[PDB]
Amino acid sequence: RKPKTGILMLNMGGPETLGDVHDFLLRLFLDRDLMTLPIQNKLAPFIAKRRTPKIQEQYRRIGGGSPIKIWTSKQGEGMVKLLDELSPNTAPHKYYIGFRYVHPLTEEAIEEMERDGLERAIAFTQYPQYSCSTTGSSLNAIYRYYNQVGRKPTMKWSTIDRWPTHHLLIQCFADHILKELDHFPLEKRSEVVILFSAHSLPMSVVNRGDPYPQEVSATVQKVMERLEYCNPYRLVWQSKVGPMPWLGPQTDESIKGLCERGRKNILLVPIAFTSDHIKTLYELDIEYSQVLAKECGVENIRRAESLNGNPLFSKALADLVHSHIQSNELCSKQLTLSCPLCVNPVCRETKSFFTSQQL
Amino acid sequence: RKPKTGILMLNMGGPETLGDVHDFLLRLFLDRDLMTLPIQNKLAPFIAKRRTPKIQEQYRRIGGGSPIKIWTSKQGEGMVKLLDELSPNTAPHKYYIGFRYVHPLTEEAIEEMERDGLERAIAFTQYPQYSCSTTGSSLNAIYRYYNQVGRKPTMKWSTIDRWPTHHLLIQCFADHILKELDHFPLEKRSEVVILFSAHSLPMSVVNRGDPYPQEVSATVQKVMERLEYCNPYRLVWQSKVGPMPWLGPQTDESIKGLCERGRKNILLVPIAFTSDHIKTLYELDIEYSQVLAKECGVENIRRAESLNGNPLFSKALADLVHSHIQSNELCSKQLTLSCPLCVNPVCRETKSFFTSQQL
Ligand SMILES: C=CC1=C(C)c2cc3[nH]c(cc4nc(cc5[nH]c(cc1n2)c(C)c5C=C)C(C)=C4CCC(=O)O)c(CCC(=O)O)c3C
Ligand SMILES: C=CC1=C(C)c2cc3[nH]c(cc4nc(cc5[nH]c(cc1n2)c(C)c5C=C)C(C)=C4CCC(=O)O)c(CCC(=O)O)c3C
Ligand SMILES: C=CC1=C(C)c2cc3[nH]c(cc4nc(cc5[nH]c(cc1n2)c(C)c5C=C)C(C)=C4CCC(=O)O)c(CCC(=O)O)c3C
Ligand SMILES: C[C@H](CCC(=O)O)[C@H]1CC[C@H]2[C@@H]3[C@H](O)C[C@@H]4C[C@H](O)CC[C@]4(C)[C@H]3C[C@H](O)[C@]12C
Ligand code: FES
Ligand code: FES
Repeated sequence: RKPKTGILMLNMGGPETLGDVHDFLLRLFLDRDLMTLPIQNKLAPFIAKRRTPKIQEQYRRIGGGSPIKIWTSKQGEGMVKLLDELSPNTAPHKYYIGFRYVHPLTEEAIEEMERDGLERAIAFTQYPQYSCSTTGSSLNAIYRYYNQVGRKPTMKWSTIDRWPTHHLLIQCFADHILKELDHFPLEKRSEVVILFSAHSLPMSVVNRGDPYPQEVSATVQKVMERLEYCNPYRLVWQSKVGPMPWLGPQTDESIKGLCERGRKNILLVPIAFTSDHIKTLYELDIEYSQVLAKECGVENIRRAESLNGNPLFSKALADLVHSHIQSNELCSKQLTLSCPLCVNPVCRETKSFFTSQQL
Repeated sequence: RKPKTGILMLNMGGPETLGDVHDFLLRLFLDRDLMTLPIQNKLAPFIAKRRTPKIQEQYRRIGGGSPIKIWTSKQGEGMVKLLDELSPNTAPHKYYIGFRYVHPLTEEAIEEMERDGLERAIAFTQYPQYSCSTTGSSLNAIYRYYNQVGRKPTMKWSTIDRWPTHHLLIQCFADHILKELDHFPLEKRSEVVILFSAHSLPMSVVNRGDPYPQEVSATVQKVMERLEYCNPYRLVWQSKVGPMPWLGPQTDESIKGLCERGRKNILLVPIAFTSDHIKTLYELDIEYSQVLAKECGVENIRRAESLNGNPLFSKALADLVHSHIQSNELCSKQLTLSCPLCVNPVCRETKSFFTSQQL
């Protein structure tokens, strides 16, 4: 049966092998939508080269590359299975991987979907909380694909641009948080502090009205209500890059400060991620949970596991897509409003791409 | 009768008359728990003297002083009338105004609470969203009072240190927002952008792990979930003072930014206050809505009205107190954990003068 409905899963993607680090970093640092940089065209290549070495080593420490693709596939296939059931009308569903900086690119995926004669195309961001640096960059990519070529899509487009508090996403974290707590020494459980560690963002993005911080906070809030405040929690931000100011307490300094102030049982939560990768397997698990945990004298530092293959997460993907169709909305109401202090001409256009759509 | 259970309402307070402005600012800029200033004891006076004229003028423009006490008084009586009924066992209830920088200072209030020979003393913060700079400072005052008076309290203390998503608090905002929308043209209603304007915080306080940011967001989410995303929204921050970096997008820049980008139908919302005062009557109402929107060339820019005398608000107060008394809680789980990068010796001590309470 010809693929009828296509769900394009968008995420950043990551180096599969150490040989893919450099090219990945070059594209990444060249992307002005992720973050603005002085003379990006020239600085990026410079940054990519100097950085490739240590990043390659990091990828070696965790296998030789990022698992993001494998996790994304497993998730989509499960999704399709359920879609091909919940919504029998939308005939066969086919998932498509659209990584921002690694072939399977967004452009290769669009080309591919068009080549399948799909009548429906759904841009489904894998970033639950919206940032103009992530979903906004993946979306502009979709828009640009058509703009540059100068042709209109042969399919109907719609987009699930965000899903901060999907009740099934929330249940996954809460659940994962309960089996972790269950493995801390019983007499130390109620002392464990829960650190939600969301990727951080330059203050240049946050200060321009970016939606991200608020929604991550929303995700954080739902989870804790679901766990009915069983433990103290704090929202911290990780993975800062470069000299410029970035948001809220860094996770590293937070784990350190807690440790030095009496709180030595910490539970980390990948609140803004959907699978394992360098950010968890190496940064949180090795850098903080091993090295930093050791230097400060942590009694127990554990990490709630990543959604990854959790069927309940697949359940959630499909449910979101299903509700999406049923609703016939072209995008979320929030998307129809660009950042208060936006200065990216593409944004306003990418917005039309989905709002000014038919069917 | 004679009070049995005392509800000490905590808020910053405000200059009742133009004559009270100078010393109000001196106290405020000296309070290191609010925000830290270089050579504080020297700078505070300078700042206060230089800032007074401008601020007296602002009060003049809105009545010659602040409403905060009147408002707080009415909310308290309403809370009392309900508490004396919802929870008769807690017998007579008396509310005391505990203003951080002006008369019924936290100390004076504690003083007459003790004198009224109460049995139960409850610290009820009028800051729905917890920040060390606000509730944190007010709580620190309660602690420093006894510790300075050199005597043990003659009544059981407990605290309601935060209530960011209390069901009824959300119903007042959601409601006020709806009737404000009704004053907008009908074929624009859904085009109106809702700007939840909270008081901003210095990054110095945010980067230390302050609960406020994430907490304020949690309120926004609830409000919008209740309004089932009828309109586009953005959480921005107002009231920065001084040269140092402060949090997120400024309400002003956000307003002017929306105009220049076309969105000229705006609804402001005091998501962190519980009554009107200089932050709304003057800043939002005259400085942005009038003066700023003037130039900007805006359609309609209105503001939901402050909670003030809303009966539902008194219910919220009463429902929180009563619910607090039943839970037999001494404070929130969140208060039992100080900031990850906390460097204030008082904090730790304040957490004791609440968690080490009888009954
Ligand atoms: C504008 C601010 C951001 C910058 C500058 C940024 C930078 C990076 N993000 C990377 C990888 C990544 N970033 C990722 C999700 C996010 N990244 C985010 C925001 C940013 N991410 C946000 C927000 C994300 C979602 C919550 C993912 C998923 C990877 C890939 C991990 C992998 O597969 O190994 C890498 C490669 C790592 C390294 O240390 O060299 C950089 C440099
Ligand atoms: C370090 C961060 C903060 C600073 C430096 C701060 C400064 C002030 N807050 C004031 C008044 C006030 N601030 C107030 C609630 C808050 N203020 C807050 C955070 C701060 N508030 C937060 C957070 C609040 C609650 C969400 C209130 C209620 C007033 C009283 C206004 C009145 O009654 O007229 C005034 C006097 C007004 C003026 O503009 O000169 C200053 C200088
Ligand atoms: C954060 C640490 C601060 C530093 C390093 C600081 C530095 C300065 N503040 C100045 C002036 C001033 N600072 C002032 C209010 C504040 N200043 C503040 C915080 C600081 N202010 C805060 C907080 C204020 C409250 C709003 C005022 C009112 C002036 C007067 C400027 C003038 O017109 O001369 C000047 C000198 C201006 C000149 O041209 O003579 C300096 C160098
Ligand atoms: C922020 C404050 C205005 C008071 C207010 O908020 O109304 C203004 C008044 C004087 C200003 C300062 C003075 O112009 C002196 C300095 C000039 C430098 O170019 C920036 C820092 C510098 C140290 C300024 C920081 C800040 O813009 C100040 C302190
Ligand atoms: S940067 Fe957010 S809409 Fe343009
Ligand atoms: S500053 Fe927050 S607990 Fe000390």
